[PDB]
Amino acid sequence: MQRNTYNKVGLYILSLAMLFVFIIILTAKIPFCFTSDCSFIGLKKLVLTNIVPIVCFVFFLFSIYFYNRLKNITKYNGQDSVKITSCQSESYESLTFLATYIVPFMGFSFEDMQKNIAYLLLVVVIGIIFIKTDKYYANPTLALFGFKLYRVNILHPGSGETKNLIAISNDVLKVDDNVYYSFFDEFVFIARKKI
Amino acid sequence: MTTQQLKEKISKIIDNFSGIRVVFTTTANELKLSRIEGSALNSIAEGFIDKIKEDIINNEDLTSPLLSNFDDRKNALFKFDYEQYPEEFNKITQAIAIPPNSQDYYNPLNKFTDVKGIIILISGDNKCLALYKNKTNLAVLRNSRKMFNLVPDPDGYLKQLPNEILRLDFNYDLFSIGEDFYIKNHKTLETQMKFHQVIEAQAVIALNSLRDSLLIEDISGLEKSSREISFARKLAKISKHSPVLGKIDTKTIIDYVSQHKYLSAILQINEAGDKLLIKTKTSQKHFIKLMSDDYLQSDLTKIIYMSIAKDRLDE
Amino acid sequence: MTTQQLKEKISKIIDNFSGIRVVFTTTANELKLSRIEGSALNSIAEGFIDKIKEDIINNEDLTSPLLSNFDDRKNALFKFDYEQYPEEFNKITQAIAIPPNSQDYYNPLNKFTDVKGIIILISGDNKCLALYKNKTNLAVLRNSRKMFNLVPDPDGYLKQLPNEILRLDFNYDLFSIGEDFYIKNHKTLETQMKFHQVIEAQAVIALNSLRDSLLIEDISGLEKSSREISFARKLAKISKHSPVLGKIDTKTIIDYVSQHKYLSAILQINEAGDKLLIKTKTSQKHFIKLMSDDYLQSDLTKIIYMSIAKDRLDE
Repeated sequence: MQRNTYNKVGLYILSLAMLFVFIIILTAKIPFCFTSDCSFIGLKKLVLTNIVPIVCFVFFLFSIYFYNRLKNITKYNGQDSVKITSCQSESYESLTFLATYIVPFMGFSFEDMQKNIAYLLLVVVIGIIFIKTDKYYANPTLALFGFKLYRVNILHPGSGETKNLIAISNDVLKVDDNVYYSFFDEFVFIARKKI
Repeated sequence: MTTQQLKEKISKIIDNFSGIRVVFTTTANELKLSRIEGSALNSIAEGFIDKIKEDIINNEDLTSPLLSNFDDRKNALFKFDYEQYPEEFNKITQAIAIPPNSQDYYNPLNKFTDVKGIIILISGDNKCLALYKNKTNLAVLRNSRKMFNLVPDPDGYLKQLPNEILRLDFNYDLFSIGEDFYIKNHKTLETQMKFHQVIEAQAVIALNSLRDSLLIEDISGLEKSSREISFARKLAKISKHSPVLGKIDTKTIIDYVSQHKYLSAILQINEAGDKLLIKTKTSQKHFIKLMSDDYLQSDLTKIIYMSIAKDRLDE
Repeated sequence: MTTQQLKEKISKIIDNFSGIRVVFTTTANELKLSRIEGSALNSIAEGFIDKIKEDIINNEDLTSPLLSNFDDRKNALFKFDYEQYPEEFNKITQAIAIPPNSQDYYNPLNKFTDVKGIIILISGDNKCLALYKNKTNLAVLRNSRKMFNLVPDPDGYLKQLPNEILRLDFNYDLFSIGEDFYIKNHKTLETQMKFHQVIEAQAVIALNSLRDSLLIEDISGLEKSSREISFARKLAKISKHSPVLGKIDTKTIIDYVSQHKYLSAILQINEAGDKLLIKTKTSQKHFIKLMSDDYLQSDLTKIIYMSIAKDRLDE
């Protein structure tokens, strides 16, 4: 509990950045008029008519902060290599996170606030089940930024081999393609492909 | 008996270098991995590779005798041939086989007071060599002064500010390759990890063998001198590799101290001509050095020398 | 100058300790007195007299030969005997004569980059014992990153904060009392004092003496081997303290090589039998250790030994 749960919640909040961008694009009632009589209505009613873009904006900065922490987990260590024995690509497990969990949110109508409370409860419930679901490495935001999620079986030079690890990486991997680890949990590590 | 095996192993380790990991050992005898910054870890890897190149790879005068054959020579890695492994060696061999997905990372809120030794796991070509170091109480590194009121502070007030920074120098005290241990600094053995009990037991066995050999008359001065570990180590080397104790008789030893130029002056014979009169500390250390065959004579020049360090050839 | 006299001098210095001061030599070769504070002076002085007592006073196995009789042995302070004094020797002999009211102070804005030598001046028995050490490549210390705002972060990394703060560890390179110098760290003698030109000059002098001895057909392997300082220190030892060069004729060394059990196999003799063939580095180091009078045979068990460290008893 706590720290491992907080790391997985951070990965989940990173997984939802494209949803917050889509909601901000979708239901922002910004008066985008270049006309001369389009004066400022005022900051108060501009805030009150754009409540869910403001909330999704705050959640977007939270996703940016958790991406910063995921880069901080690879800043410090990561000067040791392993050998890969069985590489199988699993980037599509990222994309099924999109088209089933982020795509049907935009079909909803974010007008009445009771429906928005229902959709926020749906986000919270999907998050609670998604922490312990063993497929928490699924990511639209990470797979957007060049990262590929592979299922590897690394082999250490001195300790031995470990089975069923998940490698987030920047370049393509294969068998005998030595990488540097920056282990996040006991399941997910960031590879770097020592040439 | 040679050094070419370790030289080839270290050539394969360094020339096919893969990675480095820093593992702290703790006073409660468990291992915690560390959180070294990557650029500083690259500097540490480069410096340790350079030191192990300047001491093993580029070195030509490197000899690897046995730890039981302790002599006072430099550039010598002592092979651990003793039958008992201490606790930190078992912890090193545990630290080699730590799986890489382990999550028992060290807590820097402990302020580096519980860490006893630093293990460095330099890896290359599917093998892992483990260097070891002792945190030498910060070796009291003084620091400069950055006074709060201004950034350059042109006033010399240099004091050690934090008292909790880790030293981590570039001198290693012992290391392990494969299933073998090599030892550089024996003060780390004696003081930190308490190796002197086995040496004192071997000195006790040496005193028992010296009583049974009936070469000395009074052994109480030697039993008093056996308390010092600097004497107990050479009594242990007498107990293991004395080439004249038990293989040749006592009478030729009495003759050899009789008609010697130096040894007749200090190492005295008794009135019965069968036991030696060795009471003083100079006579004691001369007795010890004669057991190690250090009064050693030339052939081309025919000059007797005091051989502090010697070996039985076979290169 | 014997070892016991130096031990008595150091004991009289330590038992009558009076004062302590720290001097810096920079890259522009001037002596600047630092501003190190009194409690830190007490701590550094206590640790340094502890190091001296463990290195000289409580060390019961000290020998003090000259650097021209150099060999790789531990626990020994090699007394300087060469005629040519380096510039830092002149700097430290000026440093022991620095008055206590000198105003040549250290500017703390230099960022500790110009300073290349540290001087510890201990005082006892109206004597000033000088310890000279250098500055290494900072021997980097590590700080846990307490930089969120002020004081939290039990997850941060260890990274090098200062990159300019000097260390002043508990180690010395050389120490001098009176007009007597002793060197413990010869590596910083060879590389930082630029002493390797003098050792190379002694090496080519010994090579010319080898050509005068009419013993070697071709010194080309010895010529390309003398560029490394490891062969050059033994070449200087051959130039000064070898009892074979200039004393024993060529035919006697050839005959003793011929009937030797190990030297005849490696150090082969030519077709005419007038010189000795030497081409490989194994034969090179074997000729070096043969001319240095180290293949020495036991007078008791008749075992030949390779003496890495030897001392003359009659002198």
